[PDB]
Amino acid sequence: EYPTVSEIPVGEVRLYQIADGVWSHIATQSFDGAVYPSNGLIVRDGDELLLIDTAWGAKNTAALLAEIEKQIGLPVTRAVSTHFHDDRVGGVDVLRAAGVATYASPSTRRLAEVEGNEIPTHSLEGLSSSGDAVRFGPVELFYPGAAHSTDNLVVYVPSASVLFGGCAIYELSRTSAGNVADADLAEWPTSIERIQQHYPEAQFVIPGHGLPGGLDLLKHTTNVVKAHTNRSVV
Ligand SMILES: C[C@H](CS)C(=O)N1CCC[C@H]1C(=O)O
Ligand SMILES: [Mg+2]
Ligand SMILES: [Zn+2]
Ligand SMILES: [Zn+2]
Repeated sequence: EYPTVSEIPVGEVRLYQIADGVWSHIATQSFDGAVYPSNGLIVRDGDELLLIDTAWGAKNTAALLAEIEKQIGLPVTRAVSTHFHDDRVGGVDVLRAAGVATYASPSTRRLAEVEGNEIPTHSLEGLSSSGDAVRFGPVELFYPGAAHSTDNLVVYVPSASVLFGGCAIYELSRTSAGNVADADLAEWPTSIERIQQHYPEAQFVIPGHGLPGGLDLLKHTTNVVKAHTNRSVV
């Protein structure tokens, strides 16, 4: 029942209720002739909403805000970007123009600036060291260490046992490495194990792209990352 990439035209966004007060948002983009889905999160924060990640681009993110207003009807007051790539910060300006306070760690903000990407306004302190966690309203933000990117955060919703792994966690259907241009392959397995150790009670695990699963997505990602690490150049 989870929206798949073939059921969402580029430019459109779907919302999927994972648990009470927790949705994922699903959008798509074309890259090199293939179409990819991308997930973020929406978490109820009292009578407001906390958004995790843009919908991968300005047009998708405007659609995301319109869909949230249509389907949930609560204001998005804050957004957190979980790393510096365009599926996480692309659309920050749209959020900012709609009165959303945008947040990212200093490490994400510096990497976004280096890349020429959009830069969230606010800085999330207390996340610079692997294993650091901070509360952000109804979620905990956790920096597991470098993995898919040096700045990647994961987001845990304690009330719902939902772990948003972002692009550090692969869906099961991905059996070869995705974008690793900014990754720390050497540290990625260790960072995943930090997630396991910190959230062993997680019941829903949402990857940055593709179908949700459980904590099995973690060891699956480790297996894929190690296979890529050991690729043989002949
Ligand atoms: C824009 C995103 C950031 S994680 C990306 O690089 N993706 C999306 C999944 C694969 C890979 C790609 O370049 O296609
Ligand atoms: Mg696997
Ligand atoms: Zn990424
Ligand atoms: Zn991604």
